[PDB]
Amino acid sequence: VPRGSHMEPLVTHIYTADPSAHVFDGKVYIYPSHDIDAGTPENDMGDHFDMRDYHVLSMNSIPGEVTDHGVALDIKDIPWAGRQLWAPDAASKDGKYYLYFPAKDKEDIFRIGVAVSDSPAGPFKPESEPIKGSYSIDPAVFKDDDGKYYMYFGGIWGGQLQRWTTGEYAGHDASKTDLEQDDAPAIGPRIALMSDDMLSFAEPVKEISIVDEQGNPILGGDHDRRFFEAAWMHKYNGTYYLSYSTGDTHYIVYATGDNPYGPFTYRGVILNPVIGWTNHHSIVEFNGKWYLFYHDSSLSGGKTHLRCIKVTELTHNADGTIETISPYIE
Ligand SMILES: O[C@@H]1[C@@H](O)[C@H](O[C@@H]2CO[C@@H](O)[C@H](O)[C@H]2O)OC[C@H]1O
Ligand SMILES: O[C@@H]1[C@@H](O)[C@H](O[C@@H]2CO[C@@H](O)[C@H](O)[C@H]2O)OC[C@H]1O
Ligand SMILES: O[C@@H]1[C@@H](O)[C@H](O[C@@H]2CO[C@@H](O)[C@H](O)[C@H]2O)OC[C@H]1O
Ligand code: NA
Ligand code: NA
Repeated sequence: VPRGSHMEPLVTHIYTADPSAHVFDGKVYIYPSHDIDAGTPENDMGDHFDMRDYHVLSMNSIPGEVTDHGVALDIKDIPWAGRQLWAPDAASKDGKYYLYFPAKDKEDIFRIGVAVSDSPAGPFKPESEPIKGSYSIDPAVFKDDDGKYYMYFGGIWGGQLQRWTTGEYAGHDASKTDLEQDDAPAIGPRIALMSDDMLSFAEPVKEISIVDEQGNPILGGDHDRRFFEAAWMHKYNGTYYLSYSTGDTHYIVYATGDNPYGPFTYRGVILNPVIGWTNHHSIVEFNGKWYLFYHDSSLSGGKTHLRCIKVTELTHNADGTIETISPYIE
């Protein structure tokens, strides 16, 4: 049956989260997390998010029938990964498809790996080791108009980004949150140009600067605006849009810049808070319309770790601003 007409759950037979949407072969492919009711301890490091595999979803139209393509990748088959298959993304280059995924290695350190397929629907064969120089979570691999591909990544708190300031992991007794200096600039997400073969980074990883409207860095104490997780990049009318989740304040917000590396100037809210703690999205153009894919905990009766993906239309104004979406109004 067709789904996606009035902000209803796109699928109900499994729990789904963290929708990363792409247009491949004239269809929308969605690369979400597959939530399961593991019953694992709940805490601020996110041990209750104990996902173990990915299912790729696809739609030929919006609204439209959603196809579940089965298990595309299983943690038991990723040699380096021990637990927690968190939010993935995909990219397409030269007839191959690449699935990028965060997971904990055997030392309990989040890394980002790649798995390869001949189809956007998978299944995917993981590389035996994670990407060299990767760390933390939430990859978004963005193909720019010039054919260059960039990975945006990172997440604080349970995502461990705050433990990577020196190029070495600070350790399991290091900060559980951020820099713990609220008057310093907040931690920014990470970016690296991808290698030609899509399996590695082509440069040393860089940090993205996010500034306010006056050009001042967004500060660590500014939880309404500072980066938490779920970086996403899209382009509209020559402007680069960095959007992300603010975590403990539950917003998707956005900031604009003139190139992939920024700096990005904070503009406003994309999506107000949803049912459940997390908020995670993607923004994609399909048949000349822009869509915001997102999730909430509505299907599970409000359980933060059992989510369902949803979609709605997103409106850019010609001046580059985006209309804020409130999830439960229309
Ligand atoms: O110190 C403990 C770690 O050993 C544990 O890390 C897990 C070990 O098993 C691996 O298969 C997993 O990838 C890894 O996360 O995490 C908890 C910590 O107390
Ligand atoms: O890494 C992130 C975790 O740090 C985050 O943990 C949340 C922190 O606030 C608590 O009130 C929530 O219960 C807990 O889920 O969860 C998301 C994860 O990506
Ligand atoms: O147009 C206005 C901006 O000038 C304003 O910028 C704020 C100025 O004070 C700083 O401390 C803030 O960080 C910065 O956002 O933002 C609101 C807007 O109406
Ligand atoms: Na993302
Ligand atoms: Na707004």
